[PDB]
Amino acid sequence: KVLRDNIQGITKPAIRRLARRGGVKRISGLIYEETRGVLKVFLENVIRDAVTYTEHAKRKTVTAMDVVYALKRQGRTLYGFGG
Amino acid sequence: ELAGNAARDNKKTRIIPRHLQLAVRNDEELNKLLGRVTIAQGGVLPNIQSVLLPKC
Amino acid sequence: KPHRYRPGTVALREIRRYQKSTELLIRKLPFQRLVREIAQDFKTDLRFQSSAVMALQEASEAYLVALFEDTNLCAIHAKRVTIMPKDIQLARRIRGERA
DNA sequence: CCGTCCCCCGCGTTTTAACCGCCAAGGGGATTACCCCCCAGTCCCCAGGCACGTGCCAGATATATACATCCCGTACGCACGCACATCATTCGAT
DNA sequence: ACCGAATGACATGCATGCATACAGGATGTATATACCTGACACGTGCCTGGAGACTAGGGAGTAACCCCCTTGGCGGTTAAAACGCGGGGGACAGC
Repeated sequence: KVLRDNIQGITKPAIRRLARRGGVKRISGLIYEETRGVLKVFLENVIRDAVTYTEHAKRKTVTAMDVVYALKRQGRTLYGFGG
Repeated sequence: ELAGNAARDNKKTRIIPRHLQLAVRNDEELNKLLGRVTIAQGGVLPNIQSVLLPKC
Repeated sequence: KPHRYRPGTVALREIRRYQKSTELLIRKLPFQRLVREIAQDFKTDLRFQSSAVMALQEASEAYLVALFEDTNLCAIHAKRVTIMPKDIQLARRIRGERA
């Protein structure tokens, strides 16, 4: 019973954990809907850059480098996976 | 081109920076490109929040 | 007996006036005399090219306005209308300019 | 400040679906080998661009006036409570 | 049960509170008006950097191989998820 828009695969308890790590005390019931929006915005961009390099470099494999770079453009460098 | 429309739509035929900011802030596709800059002598967009209006 | 506008309505006139025009706002002469004072201890006897004393003015004022605009949501977001000092401390905090 | 109420939350079932572990294949990253066509580099030549003046232009900048807008008082409506008379009901004799 | 007289009830007048549309009043704003001119848009050299032609040799695009690591699949447990609910305290509204 998994055949659906997988955005709901980011389950509500998973959302709750993050807010705890973020120091959120009480989470409203509606936050569970808007967050699946924000994360849908964010990955819409970072993958948009990520494919472009790969499509450029004749590579059919999006690689770890071609996402460290794409994160670098947004001004959020990601230490650890390369460089 | 977009600036030229606005100045003519303010009856002035010569582009001046106040006529030039309106063509970038009001054009949604460009606003994401000049999101950081601050055009000199530029003025700002006319905008008052709804809560700011008087009671009536 | 003399006519008086109600409180607040004179402000809204300006909000539609100053947002329309595009001249500078801070008085010119003191604002330069601030930049010499603040810059005095970075280096001795500095001479600002007078083209580049305004160049701060059209670059710091487009930053304060980018601030007062941004607290105005927060003071709105707190069910209020007036901005208060507690508002700015938030406003600069989300951006990351104080913390 | 009063106080309201609901709506998240703990906490408890129970469904499941990530989790791993392993298996299998080859797409496909990565690398070597070739080579040519392609960009750097020189020489030469030249008009495209910048500097300098120029005026004119309309472009701006100021006037004065018509008009629009806000606000208070106003009166006017109006439904109100208060208050009444009158419609109505009751106590007594009929 | 009606007359008779008194009286609570039924209907209203009265007076007011309140709402409110508005007009007056003032203010401010927008208009169309004059005057003015720094400051635009060519104009005109005048020159050096863009253009033409030339060679020269890496550097990129080819083919050709490989292998590795991604994706596929496939049974098992068990952890986390989905679901209910009980109730309180955090939002919310109002003064």
